[PDB]
Amino acid sequence: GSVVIVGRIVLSGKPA
Amino acid sequence: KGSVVIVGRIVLSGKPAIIPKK
Amino acid sequence: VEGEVQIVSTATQTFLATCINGVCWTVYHGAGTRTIASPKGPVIQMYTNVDQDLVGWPAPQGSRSLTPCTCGSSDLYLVTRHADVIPVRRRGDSRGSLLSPRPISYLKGSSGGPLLCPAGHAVGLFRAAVCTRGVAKAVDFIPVENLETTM
Amino acid sequence: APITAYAQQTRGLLGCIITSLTGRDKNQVEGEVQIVSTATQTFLATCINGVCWTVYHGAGTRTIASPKGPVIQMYTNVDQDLVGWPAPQGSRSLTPCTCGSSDLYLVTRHADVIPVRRRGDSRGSLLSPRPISYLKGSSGGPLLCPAGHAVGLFRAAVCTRGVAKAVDFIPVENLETTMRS
Ligand SMILES: *[C@](O)(C(N)=O)[C@H](CC1CCC1)NC(=O)[C@@H]1[C@@H]2[C@H](CN1C(=O)[C@@H](NC(=O)NC1(C)CCCCC1)C(C)(C)C)C2(C)C
Ligand SMILES: [Zn+2]
Ligand SMILES: [Zn+2]
Repeated sequence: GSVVIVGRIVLSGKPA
Repeated sequence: KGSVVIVGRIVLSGKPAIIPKK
Repeated sequence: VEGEVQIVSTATQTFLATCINGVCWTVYHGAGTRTIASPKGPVIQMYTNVDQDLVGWPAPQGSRSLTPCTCGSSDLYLVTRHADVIPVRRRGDSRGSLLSPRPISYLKGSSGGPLLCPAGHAVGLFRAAVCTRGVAKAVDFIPVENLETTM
Repeated sequence: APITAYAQQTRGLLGCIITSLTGRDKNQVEGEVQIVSTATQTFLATCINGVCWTVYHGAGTRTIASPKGPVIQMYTNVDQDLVGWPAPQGSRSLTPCTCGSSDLYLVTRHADVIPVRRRGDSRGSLLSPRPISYLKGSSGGPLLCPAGHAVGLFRAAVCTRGVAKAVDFIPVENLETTMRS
């Protein structure tokens, strides 16, 4: 198999 | 002398968030 | 925007990863010795430590590293795969007590996630939940020092 | 939840300059801390209790450009090294610390929060010393207690060989005092 990134979390809550 | 101008901001009130997909 | 914590998944389970010091760390019990995907192909782990339940690949795209804790605070905060923040009192180098115990499902899938101090700096990686009768009261974690040493 | 921050630039050199002169800024404001510039330097300004406070040695006695033109300072205290204008419409204010915590966190211009141990009325030690250049531009930034409250405003760095080991700050008390003056 392989590990796939399905999402991300920005701790500061930056919408930018 | 000119006015002090706001060239940016720093936001502390933000909380961990899942970055929306576009 | 750039994320510090990546939400990853394998063929079976789903869990979290955290970029600290330019490396994207996670739990060996989630990834194993598995490779990580990329638009140029799978990239191998720079680190693998079955012993400390720790593995790390080179930090991926769209990510930004987290800074290790330097204040030595015991007032920790766990971040789940749903971005929920859970205050945890540090009971030990690898143990912490949730200030409000929560059902296991709430902490489920969040292993590999970050354990932050009051400054948002990384203190350790969520290793596993310590639950009594389906209630996560405390948690197990890999301190950043192990990571700082591993690399 | 822990102290985490982010930054966003709202305007560049030219827009800055035109606005400095015009004194009329029409950009929408958001946030507790504003990244501020004069034709000579850039630093920070923190909104505490509805007032946008900054360091006197940077803002001087100038006015702040706003949607209605220049706004005159509400408070100016050359000795306290403080100046304060009415906080911009759209900003969010922090409130002073009510727990005498001596474990502070300095939020820099780059939106990094670094720990400093309170060691006096106006000093704190950088648990992780950083070079001066990194601290440059952070004057007027807040020093927060673990709960996220203003304890002070970064004023100067205590350094040697170009590395900041400590920081000198204007305690949140001088603000109250300056308003009362
Ligand atoms: C901010 O105004 C800014 N531009 O961000 C600036 C921040 C400094 C961190 C690296 C630059 N402060 C600033 O320039 C103050 C200001 C001058 C001198 N100063 C300093 O920070 C200087 N340090 C200093 O004078 N330190 C001592 C000797 C005096 C004050 C108490 C601490 C000891 C520096 C430029 C770093 C040499 C004022 C103090 C008015
Ligand atoms: Zn810390
Ligand atoms: Zn406080």
